[PDB]
Amino acid sequence: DVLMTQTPLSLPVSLGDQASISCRSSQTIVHSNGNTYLEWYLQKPGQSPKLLIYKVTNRFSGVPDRFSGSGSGTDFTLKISRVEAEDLGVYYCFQGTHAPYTFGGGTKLEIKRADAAPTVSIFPPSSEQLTSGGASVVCFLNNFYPKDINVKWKIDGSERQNGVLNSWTDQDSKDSTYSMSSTLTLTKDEYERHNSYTCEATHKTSTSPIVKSFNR
Amino acid sequence: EVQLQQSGPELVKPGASVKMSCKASGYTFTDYYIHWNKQSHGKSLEWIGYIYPNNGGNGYNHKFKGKATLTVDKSSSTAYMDVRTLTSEDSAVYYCGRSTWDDFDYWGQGTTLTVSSAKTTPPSVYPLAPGSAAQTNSMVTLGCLVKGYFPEPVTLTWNSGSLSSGVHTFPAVLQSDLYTLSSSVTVTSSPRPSETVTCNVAHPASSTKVDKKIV
Ligand SMILES: c1ccc(C2(N3CCCCC3)CCCCC2)cc1
Repeated sequence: DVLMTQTPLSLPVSLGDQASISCRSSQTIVHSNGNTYLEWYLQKPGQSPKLLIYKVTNRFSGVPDRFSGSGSGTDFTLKISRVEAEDLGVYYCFQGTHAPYTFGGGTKLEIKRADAAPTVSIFPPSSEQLTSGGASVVCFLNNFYPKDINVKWKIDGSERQNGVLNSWTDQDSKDSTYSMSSTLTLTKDEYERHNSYTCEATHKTSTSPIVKSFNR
Repeated sequence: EVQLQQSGPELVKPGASVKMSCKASGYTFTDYYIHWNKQSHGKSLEWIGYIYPNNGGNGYNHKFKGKATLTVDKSSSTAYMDVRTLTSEDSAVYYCGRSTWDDFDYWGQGTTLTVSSAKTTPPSVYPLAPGSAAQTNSMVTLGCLVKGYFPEPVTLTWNSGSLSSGVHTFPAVLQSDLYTLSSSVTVTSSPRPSETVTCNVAHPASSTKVDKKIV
């Protein structure tokens, strides 16, 4: 089995910039037919890997010219000239020379840009959830950047953590931001027993929170 | 166009077997090899093996040999993978791909295989209105909370599909083996509450559709 190593695991870049994803083989993948079967796949999130480069150098039909691959028997490089937004996804190198056919680990192309403070939204438990017996306080921190951005849930001033499940949407390809969802789930029982709910947002854009709250 | 219709997410208890297929339309199903690849948790990629639809020539990765069985239906243009002895490690996304002697071509959409000893439990869709967040007078953010549904697949949609912009559907997290999703559509003040915003949720494994709204 031939090992494929893809460096870097994660490559952050800004727009119009250049990117270089390396992939190396544990051993030559130059086939005896005199050909090297190394492929480059770009998998966008919520999608399947699509083909960009076949046989090191060649580009697939309809793939933009900005992507160019090259390499020498053991070291390959996928190259991108002026990263665009739609270039987000995981990049994969593949070897169909020695069997079994191996895939390189993959590489993350998130896109660097201007910091954006999240549009924060808080939602109390909807009516049916109470009638039914549970309570879920939701908070949507949309369109932000960079990714590291903390959210602390505070009940009547006191910080709270257990019962909270956060979810991150992938970096939008049209604007290059993220959206998160924090849901403070707590039994109606422990909910009616309180007044204010604070969804606080710490982040690295402007070093100062954005606090949303409601009181029942 | 090489339209590979690989399809159907489905869950199966351990020990059981499953048979997934790929429909090849647009071309001569007999001229290209069909390959099988395993995308393990949207991350790792592994090769299973191939099948060539004119003679039945096939081959496998020694690691998938004990559980994989590849076959073709030449008359209906379909290739099938039979996964058996299903332990948790089998739950993953399986792609079907077309390959010329030299290279891969068109991959299929993808198949999700949840290997689970658990039951199918529909989603509880609770609608979300503000009254406490970034005011409703310029551009407001509404939400839909889909919680406590199994298995993993549910698609959240908005306004019969008549609101595709401004929607942020976050992935799902699993609480005690249930999945909780939440999406949000940031709409103009003019729309909600003046107009109807209807949240359309669907969950195959339970035949569950529920179209909601709020106050
Ligand atoms: C059957 C047909 C083609 C192959 C591939 N390869 C073609 C060149 C020679 C070595 C094997 C590698 C896997 C993807 C398709 C290309 C494998 C098996």
